[PDB]
Amino acid sequence: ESKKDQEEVFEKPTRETCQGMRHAIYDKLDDDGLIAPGVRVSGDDVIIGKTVTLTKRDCSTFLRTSETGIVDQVMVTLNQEGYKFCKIRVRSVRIPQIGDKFASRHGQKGTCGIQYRQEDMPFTCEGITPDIIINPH
Amino acid sequence: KSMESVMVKYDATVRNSINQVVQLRYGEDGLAGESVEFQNLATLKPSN
Amino acid sequence: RITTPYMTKYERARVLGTRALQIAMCAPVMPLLIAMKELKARKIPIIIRRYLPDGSYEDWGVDELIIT
Amino acid sequence: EEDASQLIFPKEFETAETLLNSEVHMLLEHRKQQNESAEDEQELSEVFMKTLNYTARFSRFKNRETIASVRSLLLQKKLHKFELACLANLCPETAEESKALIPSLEGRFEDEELQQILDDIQTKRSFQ
Amino acid sequence: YRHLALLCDTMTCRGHLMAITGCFDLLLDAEKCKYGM
Amino acid sequence: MFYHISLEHEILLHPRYFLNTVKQKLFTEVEGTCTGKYGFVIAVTTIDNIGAGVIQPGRGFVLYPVKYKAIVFRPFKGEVVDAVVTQVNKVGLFTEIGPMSCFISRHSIPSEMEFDPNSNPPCYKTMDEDIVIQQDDEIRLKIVGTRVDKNDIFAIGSLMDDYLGLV
Amino acid sequence: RTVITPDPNLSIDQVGVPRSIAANMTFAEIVTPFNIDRLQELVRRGNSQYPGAKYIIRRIDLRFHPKPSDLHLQTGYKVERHMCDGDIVIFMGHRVRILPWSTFRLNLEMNLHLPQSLETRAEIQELAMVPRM
Repeated sequence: ESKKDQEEVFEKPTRETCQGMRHAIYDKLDDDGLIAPGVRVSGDDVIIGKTVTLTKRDCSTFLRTSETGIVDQVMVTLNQEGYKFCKIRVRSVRIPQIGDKFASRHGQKGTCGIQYRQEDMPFTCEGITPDIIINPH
Repeated sequence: KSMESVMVKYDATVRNSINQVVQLRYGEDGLAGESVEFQNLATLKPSN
Repeated sequence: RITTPYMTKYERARVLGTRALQIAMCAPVMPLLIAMKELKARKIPIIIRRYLPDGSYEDWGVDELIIT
Repeated sequence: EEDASQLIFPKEFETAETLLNSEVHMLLEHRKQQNESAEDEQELSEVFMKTLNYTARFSRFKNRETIASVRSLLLQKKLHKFELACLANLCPETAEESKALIPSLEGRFEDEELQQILDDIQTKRSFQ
Repeated sequence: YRHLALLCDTMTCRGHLMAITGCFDLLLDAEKCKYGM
Repeated sequence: MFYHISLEHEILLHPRYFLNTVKQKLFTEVEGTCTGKYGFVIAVTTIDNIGAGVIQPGRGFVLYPVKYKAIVFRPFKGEVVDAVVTQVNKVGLFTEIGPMSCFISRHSIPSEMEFDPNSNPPCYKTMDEDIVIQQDDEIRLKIVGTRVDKNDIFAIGSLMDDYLGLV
Repeated sequence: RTVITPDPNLSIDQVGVPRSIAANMTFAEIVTPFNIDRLQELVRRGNSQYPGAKYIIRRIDLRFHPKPSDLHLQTGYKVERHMCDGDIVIFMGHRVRILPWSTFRLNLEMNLHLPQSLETRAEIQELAMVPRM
């Protein structure tokens, strides 16, 4: 937040009083314009509803990359100068899909080709089915 | 960028952007690149 | 008559690339697989205009020519 | 720079020929002959319709050789075709009125040649 | 060898060595186009 | 003015109609254009050649360069033509030389012929009451310059020389 | 733009584009008597499901407020569907088979460019398919 004189404050934009914005629904925003932790944000919905006061212009800060995680923590402090501040930590798990890159301690970085089943992974004489098969070559 | 537009025109000469003749027949006999093999002659090599 | 009596592979890209275009645009049939059959049965209403590097040209039709 | 009495007719206009209101009259009805064939067709332009009435009233000659002979007696003439438009549609009957309706005839052919040949045109006019 | 006789023949075209740093057309055949449904 | 000359033009066929189709789309398109190079287009009499149909690179439109004879109608500077009386005003006169209209400006209007509101069409008259302009008369007017308006040309009629006025 | 991953069960001139990527690209199709009875399903679904279309060049943005007065489709129009199988994309020229994850499978990153006409498609087909080079 920076007051300057066009200044801006944390708030909640109603759709038909603030200017240009997408169809990012403002359900998740609270009474003052911050998301409380424990509210699952989807791809591209408003997390901080900041408005340069002009009628007013619109300066939302979208969730980039459309990851669909969970907002985990919000702190509200002052800056160096005396202006209110906020940091937000949107967490997401990431299950290892096809693609995510693995490597041992012995060079030879590799991908993940296909994910088989315990059903299908070749079993030993004693019911061991290895987690990972690397190429001989 | 040296051979950016050296082509084979319908004379089967070898011509380019500045429309000058590079070669009169393409590759010294007109034959094409990817339809030849290695063969031997057997009149050159043996004795008299 | 100094041009080659066959069809070069660049004509066949531009014959069938355009003959299938007009058949897509509501023409009389004589889209891509339609024009493959017409060339290999030799029924196409296109005359190829081959220039020469002097400035001249020679106008060939497909039935005058040996297709691949 | 150009003017039709200054006679700047370029090479885009040098091959041209004036047409009478009667020479247009024998041809637009040949245009309508192609319209009466393939009947109940989408009709001709309204500019043609305004031209249809402009070649209707002002037909200064009627018979097929009458339109031709006045053209051919003036094709024997060495005066310009634009100045001829006046000689057979505007029709001065005297050489003085010919020099008055066309005041760009100065420094040119004689009065008697501009009188006698125009009075030959006045003999064969299709009056009605 | 055909890829060596073109590097050797674009430098030495102009008599001295230097460093470095669709022809056809189509026509619609209307006589064939009259017949054919 | 009528002149029968050569004209060069090309027709853009859509592939819905794949010779005689071309000739009847020809008379639709470019009969009646306002060209500063040749004028109005009256009619086409003769057609030289049905040219070779060149397919454009892409977009499927074949194109036929067709050469043809046609009657032009251009306004020409310095042109006295008899026209038809249609409207008379102290501002001017709006008369058609066939299909092409014309204007007669106040600098060229005679100050002798005064305005005549006595006839049921407004006109100019004399004090002799024998020369009174009626409907469908012949007026002589020079074409002094082409003033093109709404992408259409009306001529500038002049009445300041020999016989320029009423017949 | 995403990873390539190996996959020996595709005939060489094939690529596996996943459904989060082929549902953004378009191949603008022009209506024939063939597809006019086929594409109306793909107009009807819209942008909600995967086999749908974005634009109808009659230019109606058919992704929100569908307006069923303007679901007309006669020949000559241009419809911009998302993707299907069998279509041709550029590196050589692959062919889209759909294998649902997040990686471009091809029988041995890269972007993906898609041509937009039935002429420059067949230039790739008879000159630059993956077997042809």
